[PDB]
Amino acid sequence: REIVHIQAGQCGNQIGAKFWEVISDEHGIDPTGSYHGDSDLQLERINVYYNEAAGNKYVPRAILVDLEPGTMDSVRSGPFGQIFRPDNFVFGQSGAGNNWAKGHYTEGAELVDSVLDVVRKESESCDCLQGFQLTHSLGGGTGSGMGTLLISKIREEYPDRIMNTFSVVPSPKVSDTVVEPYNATLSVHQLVENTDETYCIDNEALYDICFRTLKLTTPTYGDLNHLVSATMSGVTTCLRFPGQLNADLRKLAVNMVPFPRLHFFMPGFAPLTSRGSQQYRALTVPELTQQMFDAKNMMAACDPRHGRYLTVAAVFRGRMSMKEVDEQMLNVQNKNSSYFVEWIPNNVKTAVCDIPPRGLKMSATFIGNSTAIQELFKRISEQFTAMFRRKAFLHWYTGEGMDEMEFTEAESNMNDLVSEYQQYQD
Amino acid sequence: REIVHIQAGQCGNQIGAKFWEVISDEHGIDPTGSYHGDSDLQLERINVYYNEAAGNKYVPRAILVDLEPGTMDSVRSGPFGQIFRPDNFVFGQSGAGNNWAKGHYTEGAELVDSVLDVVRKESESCDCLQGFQLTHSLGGGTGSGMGTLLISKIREEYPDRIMNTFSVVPSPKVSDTVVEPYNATLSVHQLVENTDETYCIDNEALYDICFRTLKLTTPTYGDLNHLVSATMSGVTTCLRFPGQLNADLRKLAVNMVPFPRLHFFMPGFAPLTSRGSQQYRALTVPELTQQMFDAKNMMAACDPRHGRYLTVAAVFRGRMSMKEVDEQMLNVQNKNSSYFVEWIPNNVKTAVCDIPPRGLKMSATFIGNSTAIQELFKRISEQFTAMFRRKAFLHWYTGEGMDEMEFTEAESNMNDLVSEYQQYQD
Amino acid sequence: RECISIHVGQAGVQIGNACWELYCLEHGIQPDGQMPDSFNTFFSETGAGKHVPRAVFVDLEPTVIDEVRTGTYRQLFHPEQLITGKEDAANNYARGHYTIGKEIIDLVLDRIRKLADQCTGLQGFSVFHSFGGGTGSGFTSLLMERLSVDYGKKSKLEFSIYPAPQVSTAVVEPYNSILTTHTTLEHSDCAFMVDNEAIYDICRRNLDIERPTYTNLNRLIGQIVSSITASLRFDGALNVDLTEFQTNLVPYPRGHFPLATYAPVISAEKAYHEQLSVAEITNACFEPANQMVKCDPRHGKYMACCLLYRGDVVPKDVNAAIATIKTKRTIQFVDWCPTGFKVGINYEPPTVVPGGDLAKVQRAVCMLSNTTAIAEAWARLDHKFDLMYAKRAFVHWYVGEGMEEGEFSEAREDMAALEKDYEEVGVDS
Amino acid sequence: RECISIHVGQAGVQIGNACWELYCLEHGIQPDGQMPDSFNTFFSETGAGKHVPRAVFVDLEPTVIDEVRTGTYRQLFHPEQLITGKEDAANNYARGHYTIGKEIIDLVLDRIRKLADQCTGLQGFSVFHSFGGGTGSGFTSLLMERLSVDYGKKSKLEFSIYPAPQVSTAVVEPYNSILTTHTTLEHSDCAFMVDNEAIYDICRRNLDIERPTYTNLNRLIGQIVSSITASLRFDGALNVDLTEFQTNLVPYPRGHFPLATYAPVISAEKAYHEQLSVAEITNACFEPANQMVKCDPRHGKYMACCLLYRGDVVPKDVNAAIATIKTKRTIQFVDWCPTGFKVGINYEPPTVVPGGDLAKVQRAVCMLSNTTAIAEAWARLDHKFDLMYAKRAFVHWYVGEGMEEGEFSEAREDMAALEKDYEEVGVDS
Amino acid sequence: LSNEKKAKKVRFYRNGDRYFKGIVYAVSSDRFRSFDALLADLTRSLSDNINLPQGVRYIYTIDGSRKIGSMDELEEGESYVCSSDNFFKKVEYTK
Ligand SMILES: Nc1nc2c(ncn2[C@@H]2O[C@H](COP(=O)(O)OP(=O)(O)OP(=O)(O)O)[C@@H](O)[C@H]2O)c(=O)[nH]1
Ligand SMILES: Nc1nc2c(ncn2[C@@H]2O[C@H](COP(=O)(O)OP(=O)(O)OP(=O)(O)O)[C@@H](O)[C@H]2O)c(=O)[nH]1
Ligand SMILES: Nc1nc2c(ncn2[C@@H]2O[C@H](COP(=O)(O)OP(=O)(O)O)[C@@H](O)[C@H]2O)c(=O)[nH]1
Ligand SMILES: Nc1nc2c(ncn2[C@@H]2O[C@H](COP(=O)(O)OP(=O)(O)O)[C@@H](O)[C@H]2O)c(=O)[nH]1
Repeated sequence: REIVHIQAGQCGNQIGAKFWEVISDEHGIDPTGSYHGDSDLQLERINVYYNEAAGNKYVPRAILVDLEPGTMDSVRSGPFGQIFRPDNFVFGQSGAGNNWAKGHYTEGAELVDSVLDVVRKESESCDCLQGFQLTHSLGGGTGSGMGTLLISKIREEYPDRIMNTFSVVPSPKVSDTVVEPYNATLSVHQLVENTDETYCIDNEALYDICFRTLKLTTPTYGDLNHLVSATMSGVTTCLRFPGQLNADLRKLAVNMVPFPRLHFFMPGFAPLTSRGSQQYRALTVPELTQQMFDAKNMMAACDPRHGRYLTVAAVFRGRMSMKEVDEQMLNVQNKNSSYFVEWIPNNVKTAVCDIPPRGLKMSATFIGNSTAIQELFKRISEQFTAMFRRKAFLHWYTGEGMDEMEFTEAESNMNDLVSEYQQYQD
Repeated sequence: REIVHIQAGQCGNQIGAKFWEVISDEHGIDPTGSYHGDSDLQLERINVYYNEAAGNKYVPRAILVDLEPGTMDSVRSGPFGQIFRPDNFVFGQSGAGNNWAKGHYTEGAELVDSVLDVVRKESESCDCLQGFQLTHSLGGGTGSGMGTLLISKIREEYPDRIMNTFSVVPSPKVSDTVVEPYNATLSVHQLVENTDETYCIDNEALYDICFRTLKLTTPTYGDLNHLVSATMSGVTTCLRFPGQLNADLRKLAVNMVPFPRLHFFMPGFAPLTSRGSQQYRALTVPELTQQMFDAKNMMAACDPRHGRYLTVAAVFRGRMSMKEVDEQMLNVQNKNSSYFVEWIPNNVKTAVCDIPPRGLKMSATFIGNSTAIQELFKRISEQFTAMFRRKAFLHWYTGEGMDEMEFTEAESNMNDLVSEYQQYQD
Repeated sequence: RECISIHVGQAGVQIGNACWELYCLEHGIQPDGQMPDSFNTFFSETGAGKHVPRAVFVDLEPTVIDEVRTGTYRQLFHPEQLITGKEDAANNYARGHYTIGKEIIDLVLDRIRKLADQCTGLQGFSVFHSFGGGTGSGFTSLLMERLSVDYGKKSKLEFSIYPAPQVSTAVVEPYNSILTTHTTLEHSDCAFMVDNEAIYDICRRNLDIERPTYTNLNRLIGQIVSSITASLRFDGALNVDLTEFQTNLVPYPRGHFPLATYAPVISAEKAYHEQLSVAEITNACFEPANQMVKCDPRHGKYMACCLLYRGDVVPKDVNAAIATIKTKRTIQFVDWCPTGFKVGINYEPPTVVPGGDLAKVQRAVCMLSNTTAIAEAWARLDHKFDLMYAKRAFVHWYVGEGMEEGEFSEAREDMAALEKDYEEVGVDS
Repeated sequence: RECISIHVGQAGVQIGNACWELYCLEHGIQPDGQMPDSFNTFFSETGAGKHVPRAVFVDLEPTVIDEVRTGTYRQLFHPEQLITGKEDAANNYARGHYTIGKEIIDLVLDRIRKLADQCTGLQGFSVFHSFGGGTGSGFTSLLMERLSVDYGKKSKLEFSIYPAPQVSTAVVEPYNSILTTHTTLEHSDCAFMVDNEAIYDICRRNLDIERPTYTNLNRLIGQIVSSITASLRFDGALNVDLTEFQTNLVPYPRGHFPLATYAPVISAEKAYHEQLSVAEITNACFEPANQMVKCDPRHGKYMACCLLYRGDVVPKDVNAAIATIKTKRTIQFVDWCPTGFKVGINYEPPTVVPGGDLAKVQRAVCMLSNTTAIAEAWARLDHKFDLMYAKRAFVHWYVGEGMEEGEFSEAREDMAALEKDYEEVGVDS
Repeated sequence: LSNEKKAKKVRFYRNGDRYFKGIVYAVSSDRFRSFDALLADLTRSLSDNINLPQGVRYIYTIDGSRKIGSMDELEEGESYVCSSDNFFKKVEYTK
């Protein structure tokens, strides 16, 4: 099987560097080097993310889409930056304006064809394609607009292969932009109707989870990114490993989406202990479920405790008892019968790889489909209206060839999306 | 079986360091080290006080509650201070004011939830829980107030598991504080109605017993503490050892409490001879009962000779004849028929471990439930009224959100408690 | 990628020489042009040794541009790029815009079309002018004017030094500033503003010196500006393009004018004192005594701030220091704006003049923003105008220079709707 | 955890320089700020290599704060933290509180809000003033005043140097002290008192020297004070927080004023004599000739004492030395108070000036307490007032300074109920 | 015998939580000069980002019918709700 990553925008891009920083080491691939793999198993399934050309050069099969040179020229001028074949860099030296409209209708719409071109060169690579990974932020141009287009096109070209989306939904407390809800509401819209698996991460849900669950005092972006990339590795790549009970994107999809919206999840990693001290090793297993299922530790902003779950997928990856795994999951399902929805006898989807995260003994990625994420699109949707009402920075959109009915559309859509999700919380 | 110690306040804390200083050696556990145990028996039952994580790191399962950093930061910065998992330290950097009200209603009430949290993490450790050990002083904030709360909550969470309380009731002659009877009367109140086994120690009953029963001329606190910790080791931990006739918290409880008040005891150690010289070894056994049952040597302030007993528990721990033990106890019960209450044919509860205190040949902890302790709550209760009458330092309580009926309550309650206890002395 | 710059008016040129100084100073390029892409968005690698500037200089009296071609830096620019009109400056808009200023414009443009070509996919022109002058108000007015048409497809961020609230110089100043605002308004992208007087306060209160030479205020803007282009167009952990600004900074087409602010302003001689915390500098940003503008947040609700940091800064430190702020409320942000905080993180710490009077910390915050506050500053400057116009005062000086009762009265009405604009976009929910 | 300090009035500043001296002296921090948490509750680690002061200095004449920025220690504080009002001091409350003193307060506060922020969960402000002064009585009056509102949620222990019983200085003194008492009364937590004259006795009778420079009395309080904050906020066998005080020390809301006392006051040159016993020093505490206050326990029943010990002390030694006392009866403690003995044990012994005149023992007792005794001291100081007010004496000096017949007469009535208060809470059962 | 009436004990709840049993706070004239000051401390104690946007901007009645502007409206052993912008959801606050 296979997949083809997609680094839309700067963020989605910045993260690319971290997702690939990791993944590679979790596959023994040095900058341009080959497979130094401490083992021999980190190779029989690599294909999922690379391509064979030389014999020591397995190049990441991702796409780097962005209308701001400097960015990709920071990712390509640093560490692992020199492993991507230049063909991968689909830049847009234009003005990468922070407008969803500027990267979806006017500026991005041009650079698109020169992207799809490659997304096809990579898809028609070889063997059988599974789906595409998509990273980006719903709070900018090259991210929400142009990346949200990249998919609307992808999903017309292969409505068969899957589409996981890793979105950095606009953090609450403080937004890293001003129109944010504009660029956001507009991209979520496109999401709820193309990709079929979305993993929403919040820069501040991370800080928290990174400053209190990792006594880490100076959580640089690199970190946040790093933590995130840690989860997306547990998801995909991982399951493309052996296991007593293994799954793969689809299983994950076909066990997690009760209703076609596409629904968004909230990823959570397992061993998340501070370096030295904490290295408690309390990782027998009840310790991992202890972790994963708590409020804090959910990369999302919202707290599960604020709304039932529809599905859950503990994708563990480290030798354990299909008994102490299958078992724990249960008590968990009974101690919290309250929030776990009922019309699904077994919400949880236990998954079990074998080999764990390179240096760790036992981990377990969590992919939750809780109704709690209602209380986020609400947020976003609110911010919109409060500012849409006055058409705040709307001239930067319309003046870019947009529509007063376009914004209406998205909000509503994504706004209805909130509605539905409640239809199950009850 | 198991238990989870609780170091409430500074005192209760300071003592923690001594109770664990000891106990560990009585279980071969070096600072962070493991079981160096001279034997193999000091391990089959440790669980009662530790937890398995590494394989050399059996960490004490206690709680360190205090609103004054410096304290726990003296216990954690000294000797065995680096054995407690940091998670154990439930500090309250607030102003640990010397007000019962400041650590029970206003300041402590906040830090409570972050405590109960852990008291549950430790309780739900493993196997089966027996009860919790509680150390503190009834003459301060973090001690009487906040610690007296910790239990009122504990006893709502597991009205099944037991609750031994080690209280440092306000010594007579001189009070190491001023409101003392305020912080005290208020905590005894909470005690008579939650914990079901209390061992009251008096800093001056110790001095005495430590300056004349140990020619010790400079009895530092460390000492007093050390002596106390010596008794609480004979009690618990001890009985969690084999024995011709062994008991355990409950036996101790179910043989010592005739009436539900909870009743408070007065612990007494056996071989209490000065170092060099005195090392008379007159410890055949009549020498231990000689000891234990005399006035002086009762960690309490009051003197047994001033009031009958309801129950007694000579918890011996050193190879002896179930005959010379069971026998002695008798004469003792007949030479003093006067004070030993009659409606209990056999007041005494002979208990007999096997292995003795590490370096000693034969010892025997004494846990007396004498009616004499009436003449102490009297004391306390007096001090209250004499100062309550004028509302002395009451503004420091009320001004902290208290009630003029709260103080009334406690005194009465604890005051009635004096009454009852006399109902048997007669 | 790049951003040309047109320093217009003696002042815009003095400030220019300054901002231009700080540059090489933190790029290791001696005044001789030679250093021993990255920063190519402001310097062209002409010949095979040098670093010819990436801007131009426009003054109608030679005096001031002359001094540049005397003092080291003399070697820095191309003899060509420093435009002059031996003729007359005239502290009057009209003459500088219409009559005289006209003659030069062509030539001027030519360079910003000759320098705009040589490059590689540029982003815009950082314009430097002094609102209340002759060559600075007027001229530019039509320079920016002729740009908005020749390159509507770019960024037009004009960095202005608008009229000291009480310490103005020219007698007419307002005439010249109500006129540079109305003519440039419909042409700029984002107009940065640095108040000459309100900067003195900083030199008195936050650095201590009653001896502030113009050469200092220049070192200052010369700093805040370095935080804009220089370092930003320079790689970092959270890059921010020029476009980025106008996008994240202007809510509405009016060439909106944010305010420049810097965090660490502390005098050398203090240079040893234990440095300030990430929290303190952040907080210093919300103090109306450190903002290079006499527009004290007397009520003006912020509506978007671009916190450009530089030096050793942990993103969490920011995505926290800002969080704390977002909840101070007494800092009230506009309604229609949930979050208006563009966090720009650079790497290389600031770079203070070897021995001027700037502390020299290892981290700074050049936060700029649009604040409903200027509702004031514009007001107070508009009123000025009327008083004089109300009597025609120095009107005969413009009329006789190819202007009319129109341009004045019709540029007054102009700003009028700038007093209503900056009022409506705020104060209301 | 910490406790800021505001030394107000020349005196409060002289005493300040002193108490501030003893500090570094026993913390190995040379006058250069550098030493080669613990004590962080009084010193901020500005980085960095230095320490600086965790306090401020407020005088309306420069003279006295000036001298600090001359003599080594010059390096210790921040040039900023030493507030001055070049204007006029005026040995009159009114002027210092109202009229003049007002102008500075804001600024003053700013530091105790700027220094109060920088820290980590503080506990309060140890205030240092000289009751009968202009800048010391008045000013503070409103400083503590503005504190009780801005941080009602903390400790306000003001360390005063109230009027020598017969050896006063200012002619008005009482006017200034009946006024600092009434205005601060409803704002302080615990007011420590050290009598200037009654300290001389100690210098004559318990140290022998008819040459006591102010610089000495300061070394003394500079000692007793070190026993309060310094060492106490410092780990020990029986720690005592600041809150602890007010709690274990004030029976009633009146900002009650205990008295400071020290045990080992013996002159160097005696320095070799065999040291005193734990029992002797303890006993010395109940002698009305060693208490830094002319309030000889002429009848005043103690109602709470905080025996702060430091050095090598066995808790039993104390919990015995005190027992012996509790039964001396001639030391009669209040009725409504069973036990009123807060035993505070520290480790590190005292630290005497290298070569002043203080013995230098290996253990001391800084016992402070509330004694029905001050019923006197207040009385004798109140009476004073009347005599003059009875004739208006220097009244025109205040009136003409924004005060009225009100503030005087109405602050007299104030203390009146302080003569009844300190009477009722005792003498009766 | 001076005149006094101590502080006021209230149970503060954050609008839209139906989970957190609010936090108890004391209020008086010596602690908080006004509602703004109380709200300032409330932001710190109730500080969140799920139920309360900016933590705590206003205090409403147990039902949310009217928001309190003066401390004089706070009665002992009372129940209050924290608001900022969000609307009242009427939950089992005291139930
Ligand atoms: N910050 C700063 N402000 C300056 C400087 N030089 C002048 N100014 C200010 O800018 C205005 C002066 O403009 P002028 O120098 O009179 O004129 P000009 O804009 O150069 O053009 P002409 O009127 O034709 O000479 C006044 O408000 C000055 O305070 C400078 O070097 N730095
Ligand atoms: N112990 C001690 N007492 C002092 C010292 N300096 C002054 N005093 C006493 O404090 C009072 C003097 O206050 P002043 O110096 O007149 O005034 P001030 O309080 O500094 O403020 P102003 O009147 O405005 O100058 C007198 O009672 C002095 O005996 C000192 O260094 N140590
Ligand atoms: N986790 C994370 N978030 C990022 C990174 N970079 C930008 N963001 C977030 O992305 C949003 C801004 O969008 P941006 O990526 O600049 O948009 P674009 O570059 O125009 O497509 C803000 O909410 C940032 O917090 C990153 O490297 N990691
Ligand atoms: N045996 C004993 N008593 C102590 C110790 N520390 C304080 N005490 C006693 O505890 C009382 C004071 O309460 P304290 O522990 O300071 O209260 P808290 O710290 O505010 O909770 C006094 O009666 C002391 O004699 C100690 O280490 N051992």
